[PDB]
Amino acid sequence: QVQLVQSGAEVKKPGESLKISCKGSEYSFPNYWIAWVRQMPGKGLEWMGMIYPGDSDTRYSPSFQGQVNISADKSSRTAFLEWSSLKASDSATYFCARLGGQLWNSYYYYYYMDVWGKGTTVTVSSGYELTQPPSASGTPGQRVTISCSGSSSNIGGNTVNWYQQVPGTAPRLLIYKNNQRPSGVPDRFSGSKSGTSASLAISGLRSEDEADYYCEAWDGGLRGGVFGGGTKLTVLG
Repeated sequence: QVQLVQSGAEVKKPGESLKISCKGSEYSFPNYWIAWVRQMPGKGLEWMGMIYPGDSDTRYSPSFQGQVNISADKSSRTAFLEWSSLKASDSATYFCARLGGQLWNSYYYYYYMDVWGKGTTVTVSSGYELTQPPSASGTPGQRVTISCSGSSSNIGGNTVNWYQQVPGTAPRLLIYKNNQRPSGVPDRFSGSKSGTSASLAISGLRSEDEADYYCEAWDGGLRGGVFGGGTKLTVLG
């Protein structure tokens, strides 16, 4: 099975350099974009940038460009994220993720992150987002909708994806291209988009649905993905 293998946890002091890695296995490594995503402790997902390993084409979020370096070694099927000088504020979990669209297949290309690495935690110490409600809750069976509000440059002109993240684990693609479900995602999950807003509906909650949910869309002005702040879903009981 396809996987992205990330390097182990790091504990560093402010000022030190660090390079972390993400090795792609069981697919054609040169032919898919790989994204890096930051999650500060207790916070949401942030798009850092992405690289196309075939030619090392790198596209950064303006929030991260000049602060980190993304690179790739085709021969070892590995992508990297590197800092020359860490700050305490760099403490976070870093995920790599494959963009699952097939660029060569002749169909219009949509951005979505289909396979995620397990994350690498980095602890450094010396001793714009889409709008989502921060929480949702219901008893088992409760119909719950989670909203995502954006603007013309993202949701208005681009497709929306949804990711589910159970604490301590990697996000999982739930809905892509507004309303399409990957195999394995149950039919109680559905997505819709209208104007500059999008919605994830859970027709009736199950206990295993307790998780954080993130919407995401490409922003044409920023030339990268933008995540919503996340909705923590509690199932009451």
